Amino acid sequence: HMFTNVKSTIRRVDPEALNGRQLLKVVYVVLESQYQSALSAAVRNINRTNSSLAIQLTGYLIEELPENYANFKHDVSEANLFIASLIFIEDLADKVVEAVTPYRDNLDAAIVFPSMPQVMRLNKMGSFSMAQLGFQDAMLKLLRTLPTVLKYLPVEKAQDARNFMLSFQYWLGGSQENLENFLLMLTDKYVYPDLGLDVYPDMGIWHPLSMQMFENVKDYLEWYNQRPDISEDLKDPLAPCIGLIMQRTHLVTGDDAHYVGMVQELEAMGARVICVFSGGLDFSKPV
Amino acid sequence: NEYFWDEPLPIVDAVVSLTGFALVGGPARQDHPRAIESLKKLNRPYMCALPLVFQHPIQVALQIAIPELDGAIEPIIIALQDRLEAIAQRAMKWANLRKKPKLDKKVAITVFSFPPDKGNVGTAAYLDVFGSIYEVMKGLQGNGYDVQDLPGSAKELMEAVIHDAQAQYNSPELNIAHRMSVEQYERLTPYSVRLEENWGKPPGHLNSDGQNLLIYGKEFGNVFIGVQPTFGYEGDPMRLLFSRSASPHHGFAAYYTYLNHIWKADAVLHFGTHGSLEFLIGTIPNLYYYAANNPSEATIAKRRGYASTISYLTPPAENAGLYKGLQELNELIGSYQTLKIQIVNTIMDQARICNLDQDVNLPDINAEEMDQGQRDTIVGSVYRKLMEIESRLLPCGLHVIGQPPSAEEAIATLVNIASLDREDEGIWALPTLIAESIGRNMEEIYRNSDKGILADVELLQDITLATRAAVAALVQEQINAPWVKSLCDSGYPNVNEEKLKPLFEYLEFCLEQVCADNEFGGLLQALEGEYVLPGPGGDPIRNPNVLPTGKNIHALDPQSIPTLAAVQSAKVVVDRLLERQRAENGGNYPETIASVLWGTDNIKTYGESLAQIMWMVGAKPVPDALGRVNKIELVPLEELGRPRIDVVVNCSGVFRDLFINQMNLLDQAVKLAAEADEPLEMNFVRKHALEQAEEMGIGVREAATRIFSNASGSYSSNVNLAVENSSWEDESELQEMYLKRKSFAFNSDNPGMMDQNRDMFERALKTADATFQNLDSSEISLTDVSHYFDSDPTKLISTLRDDGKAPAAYIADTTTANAQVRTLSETVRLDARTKLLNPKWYEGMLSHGYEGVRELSKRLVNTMGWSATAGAVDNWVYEDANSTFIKDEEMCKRLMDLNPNSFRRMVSTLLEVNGRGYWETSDENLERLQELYQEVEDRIE
Repeated sequence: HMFTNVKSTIRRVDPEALNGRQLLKVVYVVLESQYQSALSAAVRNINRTNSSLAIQLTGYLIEELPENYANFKHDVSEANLFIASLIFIEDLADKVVEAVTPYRDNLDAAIVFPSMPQVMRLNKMGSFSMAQLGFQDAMLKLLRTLPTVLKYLPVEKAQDARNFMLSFQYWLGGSQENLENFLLMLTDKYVYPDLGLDVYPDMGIWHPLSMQMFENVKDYLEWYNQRPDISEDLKDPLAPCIGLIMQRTHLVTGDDAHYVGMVQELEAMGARVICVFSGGLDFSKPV
Repeated sequence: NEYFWDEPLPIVDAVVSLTGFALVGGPARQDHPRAIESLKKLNRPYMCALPLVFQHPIQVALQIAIPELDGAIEPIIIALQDRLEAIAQRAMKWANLRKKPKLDKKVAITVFSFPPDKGNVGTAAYLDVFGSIYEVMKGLQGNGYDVQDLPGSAKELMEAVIHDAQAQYNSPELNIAHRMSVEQYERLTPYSVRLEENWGKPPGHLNSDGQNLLIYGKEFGNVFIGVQPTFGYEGDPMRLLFSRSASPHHGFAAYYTYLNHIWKADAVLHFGTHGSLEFLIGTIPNLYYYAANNPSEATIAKRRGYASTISYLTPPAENAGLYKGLQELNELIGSYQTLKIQIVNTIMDQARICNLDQDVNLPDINAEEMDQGQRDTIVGSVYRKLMEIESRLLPCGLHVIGQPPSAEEAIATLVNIASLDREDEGIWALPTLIAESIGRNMEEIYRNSDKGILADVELLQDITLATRAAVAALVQEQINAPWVKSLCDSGYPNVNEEKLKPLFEYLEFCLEQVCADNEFGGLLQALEGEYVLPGPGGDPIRNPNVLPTGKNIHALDPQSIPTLAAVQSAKVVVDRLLERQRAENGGNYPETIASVLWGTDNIKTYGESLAQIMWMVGAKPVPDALGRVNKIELVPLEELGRPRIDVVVNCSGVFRDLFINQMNLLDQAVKLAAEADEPLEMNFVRKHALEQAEEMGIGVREAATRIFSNASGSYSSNVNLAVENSSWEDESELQEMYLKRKSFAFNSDNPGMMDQNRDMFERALKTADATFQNLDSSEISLTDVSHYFDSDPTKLISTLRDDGKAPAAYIADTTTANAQVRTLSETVRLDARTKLLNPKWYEGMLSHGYEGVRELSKRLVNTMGWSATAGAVDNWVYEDANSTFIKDEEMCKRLMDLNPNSFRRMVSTLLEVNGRGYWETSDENLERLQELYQEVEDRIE
């Protein structure tokens, strides 16, 4: 209900003035009205602040797809990015794949979040698709499965799968800045690599399944023991614990696929992991 | 700490940061105390220049505010030359303040607008100018500066600068310190030619003479007291509404040429008396004595005058008290009590005599046919209005720099400090504790006191007196070097003594800061080439951290507001505003409210008035993890409990300069509201925007443009200038100028482009049902400055509306724990009763002599402004003003002798309000005024 949920009459967000900036075109089809507003807010903010990038955003709720569907096919055809989430309607879903599949090569990226498997097969990020894989709980299911996939892939394809995991984590975050990083990450790595689109402590503790860095052991272990996706054996103080040392730069870049695979492998073997990083060259400090 | 030192000693005379960041940053949140501690040890002039200079108005506004918290001086405001030379030369001159011996230092001190004639009155400085200058001169002399021929007194000082100021035997004439020729002028000032567009070739009427340009002032050794009578100027702002642009006359430019290239001053001291209407000073270090209660205008000086803004306390505030008819009524109400019919009839009669019938509902019904409550609530409501007048805490006098208040004359300031809850420091207000001791809520008493409930109105006064006696007990005991005994002697022995402890521990700490004498110390450190401690503005009562004074004051991080407390306090005010609007006009909600946003009160309250507007539209600020407020969201109608209300927001130029990021947030919220998929009867923003979009042929979002201000670089609607120059024919002129100057629309989808949109401005204003502003403080109130009426669209909306209906006008006051949403007229009456027409107030002012009369006319001129912009001044205000100041022959003579120029202003003002139809009075009064104008005209001319 509109009385208890703020809804918007606006489907389309255009930049006021393109200027000398590159134009990213995004098309979404979604169920949750909250992600509609969050995407729009993220796009309007980027358009008013970024001096080298502007974004055009067109979207529809799944039911709205009948006039709108004609514009949908056309918007998809010109789109750099296609996004879909929570699409569970038989004829509606089929209409989506029919409109996307022709331009699946034209799209720099196609990101489908937990929907009908027919829609899920539209996923394409670089070399990564819904192949190579070996409500809120459904997103955690797929999320935690992604690190387990990395090892069976070559390095370059592993990073694509990681970028997928990364954009997935941003989405679940759902904040305006989360979605901003989402779009900017997708743009820098798959749409305009030469645009140079580019809070982190000097040193700290990192885990791929955590969106925040930890600046002390206490906070980290506290978070570690609250994890529902790990065996109780991992939380036991008598469990084998391996420390990993890595460069901070690969974490701030997002090129950490092999780091993520290393963490997953150790955990899979029943080892608790403590990954430290530093931006400097004295790694004795984190140790 | 490593490379600027060697007990080691500093190897640097001045520091210029080019980083643009806080001295001590991190990931994230700047650390200012650790930066201040470091910069104090080094003890050098700290200057910062943003790297943006060497090449998004929001990015600039956010960045520039940070080094100011470090106490930084800004040496900067197609080739690199001018910027590089500007920073280098100012760094040198600042450094030269250390390398140069104390007996060779030349300190210039410029005074603005003497004698006080026309033009803009300026700000509410509350400064005894010549009294303060005199203290500065003696302080310099008694510290090792070459002050030759130091006059015997402050009166003797003014006499030396303004010959025959009081116009006893000859006409007032300014001391000419120098006569530079046209040759010397055009040679030393390269920009002289650019001024010839409005003033022609030098010299040209202003500051003549006729062949030479006049440099008014007088030298006293190595200290020069100069005078800038006119900027160039106010003087009919209608002359600048078209092709003509603003430029200072040759005389004004010639003055700073004298200080730069002839007298060769090493430092210049200004006074923050004319604020934003002040903007040639050069590369010489620029010092200001700015009021501590005015951080907003202090930062404009920082950013437009390369200034270091040392603060001074405003005069020790006193309770306004009651007088004459108001006193007799207080005594009448006083009993009652023991007399408990006939008295209520006479209480109602005297209340009508005091014109309080327009502040409290006084029926034509006799008391004999009323209930017990109907009589209790009548006398209770009249009484609460009397106590509002009596307890209003405001300065009654001028401040002399270097002369702090005594412990005695600080109790009133202290009692209000004690009347405010403070979760961190973690103490409660005395009234709440006293109220808790008898099982009561202090705000339940407040709310009941507003309703006129005698039992609660009296209880409020009792708790007030108990508080007003307990704090004085702590002060008295401090003097001879007890407050619990006072609470028992007041009748509250069950007060939590555990909580009494940190409260009075806090109050005693505050007392030392109020009475601290660091004001002249700050000037010395600046002149010595040392590092002056930075501090926050502005309101000492709400934030005692503003004390002690003598610091280089700043505003705040524009991303730190609104605070959670601010947004909560804002909802209360809005709910109060809407309740009062529904009643007496509905009870329908208004569809559109026109508001003004000032930077000053938003600094002092941490974004309350700002947060009010967000709440009106049904939106909330969203702080990030770091606590930065840079996002905004709509709130569901379920949470709002009422329709979203349309807004027209008039942001001052100063607000635009300091808080453009908040304008960005507001515009986002308003447009979100207009796009909301909600029924039109629930969303007045969308209701109007849809209609406007069709009629204008645009989109809903563009039609939802509601955030306006002056064009960049401009300030005020210039209505204040026109009122201060009497240079307008009718109200339509003023309103025309308002629509021209104030219709620049902010665009959150294109922040750099603020274009004029008079069409939108009018369409939005047409829908306004109410007008709304927030009162800054009691010191800066509706009649103390001219800016309030300058931004007031009340009458404008009347002429814009098709039905010609005048909007209801309201003014919110949150300066005490008892938040009030008064009407505009109610507030104007409150100003009149507590300041202009109050013996305690005007006698206090007059006890300073010459400059005291200036304060009187200021309050009167601003009152006239309200007649022109809103017609919110009751006739008895002018009639009583004319009574006490002009009919009294004794007072009339006292005024004219003390200050001919300011007295002349009072006369013409009273003469003007009648001439334009705002004041109706007997011809005997008009004849006397008309004569007195001539008598004083002859004395001066």
